[PDB]
Formats: sequence, structure tokens, C-alpha cells
Amino acid sequence: MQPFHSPEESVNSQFYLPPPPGNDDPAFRYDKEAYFKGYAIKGSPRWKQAAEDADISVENIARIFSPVVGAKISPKDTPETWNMLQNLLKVGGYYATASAKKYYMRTRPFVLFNHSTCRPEDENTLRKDGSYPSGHTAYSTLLALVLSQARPERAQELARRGWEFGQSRVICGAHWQSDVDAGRYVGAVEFARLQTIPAFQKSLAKVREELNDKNNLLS
Amino acid sequence: MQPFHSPEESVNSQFYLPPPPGNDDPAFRYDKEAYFKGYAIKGSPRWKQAAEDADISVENIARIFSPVVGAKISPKDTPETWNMLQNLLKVGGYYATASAKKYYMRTRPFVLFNHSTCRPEDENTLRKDGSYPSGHTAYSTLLALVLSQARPERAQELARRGWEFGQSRVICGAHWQSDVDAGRYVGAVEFARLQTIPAFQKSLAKVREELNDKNNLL
Repeated sequence: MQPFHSPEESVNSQFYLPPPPGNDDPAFRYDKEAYFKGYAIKGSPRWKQAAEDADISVENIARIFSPVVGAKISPKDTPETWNMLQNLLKVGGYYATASAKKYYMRTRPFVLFNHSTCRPEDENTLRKDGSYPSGHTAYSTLLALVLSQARPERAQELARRGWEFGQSRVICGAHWQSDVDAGRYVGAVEFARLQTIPAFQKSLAKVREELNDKNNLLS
Repeated sequence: MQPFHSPEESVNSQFYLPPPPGNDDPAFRYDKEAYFKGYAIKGSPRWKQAAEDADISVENIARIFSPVVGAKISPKDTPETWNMLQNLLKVGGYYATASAKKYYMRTRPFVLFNHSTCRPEDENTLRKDGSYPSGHTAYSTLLALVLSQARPERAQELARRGWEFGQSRVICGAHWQSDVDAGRYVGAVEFARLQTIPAFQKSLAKVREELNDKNNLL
């Protein structure tokens, strides 16, 4: 279970991403307004989804995307895919966002306004992690793209769910809208980098056949 | 001179992109502020760079990206890359953005505020084209990713230039910031779709060979 590449092989997100919005910048005004719009729908359906989207454990990630990609994803039925899910979280959720995160150590909204998020358990961890850019977003975006490369006919569904997965971080109170916008781009950049790695290409080929197999088809 | 895929073979942007920010939406107030922040620096160097970025002819894209990718890009030294640049404009700038564009027919900022853009020439065309999402943006994002795949040693430079190319559209007055943000997602999605098209893979192999050819480096 070795990541497709080492941390040093991720494209330096600190170099290509712009800096997060400043205190008096219109973009930050938007971040704050966006934060409160999410807070308003606390306890609604969309808000409960955001809470579920908060958990990136492979199990929950498989449960969420299985219907979207249209195939049952599981350790037994889809071995390579199962490893692909975890591997991508490592290079995309963490390695790809690392330099930028540490460089700015941006404070999270729920910390700023001293509020509770949609997933209280993860709060002590979040507090220690730089807000910009969002790892969940980078991972979901990357994931949507990889699965779309494996099952092209579910592209629109994957692209859509990938987008909402990111928005859940805004609604959940864990991230500023600007952290999510930057996370999507980080996920795309990582996705391109993976294309040049043999290990990734081998894994994709197997992932492709598992999710296209008639026995694993799901409605 | 044959597009990688037909207009119908691109992922439907109207389905996966959210609708454009509305009049009282937080994102829209940000769009207006961003528009004026750019209109204010009209005539400055950054603004002049925006007019340069506004021109998507192949000759101008090559001039801008040769330094970034680190290789000469010409119809004579890199014919395949030359076609790749033009082909990506069709599938990524036009096909990939069409459905969302036509469905919302979002009014462009310069049209709404009665001002001129950083490149008057285009304004008559822009007038009748849906603002959301931005075609220049999807294109430069796509371009950046494809070139990064051909020469990963320049991934960061490419990813930064690609981003700025999209921001020129906002500074230029041609788009709202939200169109640009949407355009980047479209660029990535289309990038994913191209991977599964043989004509593309075959073309990328040649592009990689031309851009890494010692006789073509700067």
C-alpha cells in the first residue's frame, strides 16, 4: 500500500495557488457571507449530507460514490478500486495540499466565530490543520475525475457529486468558500500529475475492469 | 485538423455546474466588487496583460506558453503541439462550455454596466454569448493540464500561468469571477474525458516527444 508517488512529487501547491483572501478583501467578505448562509440551514437535509460528507473513511467514501459511479465498491468485490480510494486520499487529500496548508496556516471559520461544525468529533483535529486549501475538496475532485476516467458514461453524475462534496465543507463550517475553490484546482493539478505515473496507470486499468464488470453493476 | 470528439461527446456542463449567482446572492455581490476592482486599474500593466491573454489565436497561445513550458512552439518545429493547441480550443473552450452557456445566457458585466473591455474587438461576439461559464478559462485550464502531462517538470509554472490566464477575463471586464471559477472545473472535467479518447492519447504521445526534444528546448 505505497502511495503512487512521494510527497515531494506533488506539484508545489504553494507556488501555483494565489494567497487566501485578506481581511479587507471583497473575497473575504464573500467567505464570511457564505459561511452564515450555510449556518442558516443547520439541521436541514443538505446540512445532514454535509455531515456525512465530512467522513472520509474509505467505507463511507465507497458508500457515497457507489450509487453515483453505478457499481458496488467493496474490499471483496473491487480490491484495486478499494486501494485506489485510499491511495488517492493520501496523494490528493494530503500530499497535494501540504505546502500551501503549512505556508498560510489559515484559521478556520468555526474557530473564528467560535461555533460548532456539522461533525464535532473532528474539531480538535481541524483546529491544528491549516484551512487553505481544503483537503476533502481536493480529494473528492480528484476522485470524481479518476472515476470518470474509469466509467466515462457516469461523468456528469461524478462531476456533480464531486462539486457538492466540496460545498459540504463550506456548509459544515469547516472551510471558507475560498478554501474549497482552491481545493478543486489542486485536485485537478494532482490528477494531471498522476497520469504520468506508471503505478497509477496500472492501477487505473484494473480499476476500470472492476467497475465495468457485469457482476458489480448497480442501479 | 479533426476534433478529438464531437460537441455531443463532451460532459454536459449544464448538468454538473450549479446555476450562476443571482442578484441577491453573496457570490454575486462579490462578482460586482471584483468587476470594479479590475475596471479601476484599466490601463495598467496587469490590465495590458489581460488584453494579451484575451487573444486565443494559436500564434498568441504559443507565444505565451513557450516560455512557461520551456520549449519553442511553432508550426514548423512542433506541428503536433500546434494542432493540439487548436484542437483543445474547440473541445474545451467551445464544446465543453456550450450547454451551460446557452441555457443561462448570463449577461456579461460590461454589458450590464455599459463600459468597454480590455479588448473591444471581441465585444460584438461576447454580446451574444452566454457569460457562464468562461470559455477562455476552461481552455487555459485544460491547456495547462495537458501540457503538464507532456512536461511535468514544468507543472507548477503551467498551473500558475493557467490560473492567471483565467483571472485576466475578470480584470478585462469580459466575465464575472463566478464564470471563471466555473470555467476551471469545466476544464478539469473535459481533461478527464480526453484521457479516454484514443485520438487524444495518440496526439499526446507526439506532443510529449516534441516538447521534450532537445532540439526544441529553450
